[PDB]
Amino acid sequence: AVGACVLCNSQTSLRCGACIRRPFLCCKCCYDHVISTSHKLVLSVNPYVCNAPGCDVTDVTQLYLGGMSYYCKSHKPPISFPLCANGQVFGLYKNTCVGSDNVTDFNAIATCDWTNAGDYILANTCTERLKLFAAETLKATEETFKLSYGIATVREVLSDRELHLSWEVGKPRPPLNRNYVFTGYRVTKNSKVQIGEYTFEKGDYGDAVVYRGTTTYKLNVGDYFVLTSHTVMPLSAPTLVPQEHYVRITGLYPTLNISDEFSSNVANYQKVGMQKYSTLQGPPGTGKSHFAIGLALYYPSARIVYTACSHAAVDALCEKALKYLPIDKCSRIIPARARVECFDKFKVNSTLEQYVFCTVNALPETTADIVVFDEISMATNYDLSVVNARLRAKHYVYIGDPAQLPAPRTLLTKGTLEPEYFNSVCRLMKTIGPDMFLGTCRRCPAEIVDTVSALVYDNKLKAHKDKSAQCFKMFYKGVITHDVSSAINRPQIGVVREFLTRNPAWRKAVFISPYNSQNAVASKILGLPTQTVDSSQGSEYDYVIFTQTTETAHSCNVNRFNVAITRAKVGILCIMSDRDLYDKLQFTSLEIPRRN
Amino acid sequence: KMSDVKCTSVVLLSVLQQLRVESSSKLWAQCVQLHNDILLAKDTTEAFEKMVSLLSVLLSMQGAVDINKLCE
Amino acid sequence: FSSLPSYAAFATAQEAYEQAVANGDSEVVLKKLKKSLNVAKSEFDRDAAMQRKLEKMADQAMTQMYKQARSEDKRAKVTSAMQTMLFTMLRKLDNDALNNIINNARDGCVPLNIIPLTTAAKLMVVIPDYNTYKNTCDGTTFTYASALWEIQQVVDADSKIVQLSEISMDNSPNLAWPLIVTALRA
Amino acid sequence: FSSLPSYAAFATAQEAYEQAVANGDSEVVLKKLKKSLNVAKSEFDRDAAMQRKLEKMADQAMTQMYKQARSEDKRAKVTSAMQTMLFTMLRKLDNDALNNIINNARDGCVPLNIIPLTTAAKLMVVIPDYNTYKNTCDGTTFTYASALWEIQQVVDADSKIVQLSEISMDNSPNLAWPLIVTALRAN
Amino acid sequence: VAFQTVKPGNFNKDFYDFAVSKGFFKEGSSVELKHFFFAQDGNAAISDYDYYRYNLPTMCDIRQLLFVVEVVDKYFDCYDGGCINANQVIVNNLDKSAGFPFNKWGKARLYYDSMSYEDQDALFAYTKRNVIPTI
RNA sequence: GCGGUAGUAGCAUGCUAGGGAGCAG
RNA sequence: AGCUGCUCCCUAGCAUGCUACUACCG
RNA sequence: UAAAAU
Ligand SMILES: [Zn+2]
Ligand SMILES: [Zn+2]
Ligand SMILES: [Zn+2]
Repeated sequence: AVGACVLCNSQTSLRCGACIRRPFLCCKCCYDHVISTSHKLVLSVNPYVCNAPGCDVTDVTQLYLGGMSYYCKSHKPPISFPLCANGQVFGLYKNTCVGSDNVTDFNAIATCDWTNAGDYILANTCTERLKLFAAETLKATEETFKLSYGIATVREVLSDRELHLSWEVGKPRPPLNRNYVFTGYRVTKNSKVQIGEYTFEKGDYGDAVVYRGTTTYKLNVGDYFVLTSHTVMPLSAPTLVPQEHYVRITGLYPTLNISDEFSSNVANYQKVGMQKYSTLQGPPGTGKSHFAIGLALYYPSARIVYTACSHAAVDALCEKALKYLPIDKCSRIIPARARVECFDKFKVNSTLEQYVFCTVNALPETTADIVVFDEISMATNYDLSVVNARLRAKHYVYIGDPAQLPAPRTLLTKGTLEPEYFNSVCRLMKTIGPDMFLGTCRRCPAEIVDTVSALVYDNKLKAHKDKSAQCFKMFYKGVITHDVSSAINRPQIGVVREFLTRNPAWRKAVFISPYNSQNAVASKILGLPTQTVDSSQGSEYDYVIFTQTTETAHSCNVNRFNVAITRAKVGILCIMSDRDLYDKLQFTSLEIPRRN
Repeated sequence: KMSDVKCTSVVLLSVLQQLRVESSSKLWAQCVQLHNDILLAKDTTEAFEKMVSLLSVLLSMQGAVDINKLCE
Repeated sequence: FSSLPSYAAFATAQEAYEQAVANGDSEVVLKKLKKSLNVAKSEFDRDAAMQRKLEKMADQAMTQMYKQARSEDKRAKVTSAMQTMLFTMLRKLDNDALNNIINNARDGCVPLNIIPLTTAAKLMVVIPDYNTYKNTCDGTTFTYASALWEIQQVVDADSKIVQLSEISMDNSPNLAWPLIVTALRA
Repeated sequence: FSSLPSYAAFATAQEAYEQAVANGDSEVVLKKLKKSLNVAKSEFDRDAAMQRKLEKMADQAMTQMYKQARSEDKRAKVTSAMQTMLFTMLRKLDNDALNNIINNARDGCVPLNIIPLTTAAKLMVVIPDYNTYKNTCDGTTFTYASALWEIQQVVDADSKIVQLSEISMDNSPNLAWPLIVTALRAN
Repeated sequence: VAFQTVKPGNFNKDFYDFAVSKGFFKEGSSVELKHFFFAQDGNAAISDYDYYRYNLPTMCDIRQLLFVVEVVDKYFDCYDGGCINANQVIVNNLDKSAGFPFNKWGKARLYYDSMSYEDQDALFAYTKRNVIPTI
């Protein structure tokens, strides 16, 4: 049970059991972490407590090894050794470890609670191994916090799936979302017995709530539901394989003249094969995706794997691939999960096909020629190491836009992240240079392009295609019918009704919402299939509808707004109360009785 | 000196084994036959001929990242 | 053993008896110095022995745990250490014949079959690109494994026969580059 | 080794000893209080050593009965297993023709070698080389042991399927070449 | 049908390098490496077992045998043996493969245990009047 | 001051059991 | 994945034997 | 308060 010092990679057998994640520490490093922190309990091949029954002095600095065993100050044998001695702590290979100076920031990491960007701002700039450990303890703290939510029980049954529930008084109630699952226990006297997994969702009124179940069990009244926790595996792969070069392209083989529509990018195609990996920054989904598939085409015999974090993202990508590829294609995507449905084409598990698509967390453990991560502007270094561990290939390509939407990383609530610090490759792009770049829109109406380039961009884009049928009724925000703090505004649909009918052909559009529950209620007084701004970022549409909640910080987020409005091809419309943005948007707003 | 090439043959054959090469009877049989003959070979040069003849087999597949090991 | 507490008592009794037998005093006084020193040896060995046993347990535990560790250590790394030892022995062995093909393979000259030795017998190698060919394919004789092979049936990845004479740097950017060469020894 | 009638006698004798020794009184005091470490501990030698062996012997008895129990457990397990093996083995053979040839015996005992020869339902043949194959199960059906066998499903050393077409004279140096042929009893 | 192979032995390098360093194995030396761990492919078991083709039905001369057997017997006068009771046998190393198909359960100790000191005696006294084929 | 019965620790022998490894047929 | 045979090393345990000093009786 | 696991 030995290892390497998380700071010196020296041999040791210690773990600061007081620190959450139990990381290996060299001697000197351990001495310093313990001398400067409330962290005191050190674990070795055995725990370190006084073995005389009753003594619970667990501040290691007080303890003494006796004959073979450990002892307090009092119950110590006549002969012994003091453990915490001579600026070190006794452990295996004590006389070999080197020690170093990364202890300060180390304790800073181990002691923060991820509440202020500073501990982040350091999390993204420490050493790689340290970065790993940081991500580990971050996700662990997230999980532990998740436990803090309350418990739910049943109060009375209404239908097969209509029900009235009872919450814990004085406890945080988590939201109704497809990303939550509850183990159901009913108790006889005796017989606290699990009944199955059950998700939830708000019905048509309170507190009638729908639920999807694992089995057809009959419901009762002495039932209750616990949100099911989760574990977190430790990681060991670096975030970025050391960057390299070569003198000549290897591994991959171009064609000849096939598909000139992808012309200029061949230049990038060569240098991609010429490096170990590289990045590409591009405004929304323009050359992005387009270029990826083009390269894939370029080297035919090249086994290629696409992957991202957002399900809808990999879905839009796989359909764009279907648009041009032999089939001869699969998206080995989701086992017994897929609470939201996705791919419709091929298997989920053979790993024979050359062009395999999937989601990161559901990836196998396989090899390939190249691999193209996507939407790095949303992922965390955690996931990057995950993919570098599960997979192993020659040339990697990461793509995204540091002006898009990052990981929610809900835990932070004080300040804001500079995009530069979302994760490693984010820095890499923002720091030295994106190595390869693309600067033109092939997907969006020119007018919204003008608006955005006037905003978050520095007026640095161009494209084609202009009109029409665009507006920004600055319709005051009606009642925030917020079920949970997740926002809903029914009188916002109170004017969608006026475009639920006035719509001549705007009947096949997609609706987009800042919040999930206002999106669900849009599915209620239905107009069309809708989605969330996050679940966007991957597809374009001719018409798109947009209503907003209040001017809350989450709502008025410029980046969310940008990535939302940048999903349309010919028609668009967005409805905020809007004190300022409608001054920045360039359309033709109207008034409630003025809708043609 | 010849001891060197003999021990080398032994190590190499062990490697081939570790690579699950015995899942094809013809290949594994040729390999074992070569290795045996090496261990009984009593000249200096015929040894090398059979040696490279064998090593080719390892060269076949792509399980052993050659460049990495060639880090000297 | 020395610094033990009971050794203090044994030392006191021994020194007291030393002074007594030095003064050459009575016999009735040593009746203690015997019934007070025998006990010292008694109350003393019954503790030097007891720590001694633990002192052997410590050994016969450490000497076991060590090998138990390095055991599973060595059964973790075979398909890794083995290869590097192999290539170490290779480099030390030093035979131009080998080094040739080894470098060639670092490059790409992977043979798709066993190298034969019969004066007849066929050979199938792979070539990635032009210079490889130029550094190797010279006329119709092939120099591989420091041996001379007669070039007979070039074919590119489209599985179509290609004219040997056509192979040159100018028109080369038009060929299914993984070229499969076949030949025979001298 | 704490709550004993000898321990209490020890404690009270020692208490009286401390009392009359701090008194430092008579020589009879010394006598009656040395008859304490000398008479009140013989019981404390016996019952505080004998009782230490009672535990040892009881516990070794317990562990040996544990080992015997686990032993006889394994016995039951293995005998169940072999009984199952027997009962499942026979459940693949009772064709009436076996019974028939039994009834043809003048006694009911027949040599083992001829049972499967005549009564098996499936034959497997192992072939080394091509010429040899030609001189036996060449074609799609053949005869053997006065019966007619039909070929179906042919595998190789690597246990991969192969069709009869590939089995030429000159394609043969392309196969794991000691083939397994499984044929069926044709009527 | 199954085929078994025989993997090659594993090499101990540092000791070899040591032995070299102190001047062994130089060309023309008296002693050199001749014993090794030969490997075997898949047609080993059967192609070995076939060697029984060298076994022939031979009728040995009977009259002279009837006397050479006497002489051989005389060679064994100074010993003694006979049946022994089950509780008296000695089995050094109780863990060897248990033949077929008992290797489908465990080694010998399992069997030598699950039987009484009479099961062995009953069985022994049973063979003294009946025949038991084996595998 | 000796002899017999109780302790201690040590030493010697051996016997059993258990475990590791090598050689010969 | 065997039948033996010899040999070394480690460990436990039992008993003996022996030693002595500590306790009871003669 | 936004994604989302043999
Ligand atoms: Zn700590
Ligand atoms: Zn350290
Ligand atoms: Zn204590």
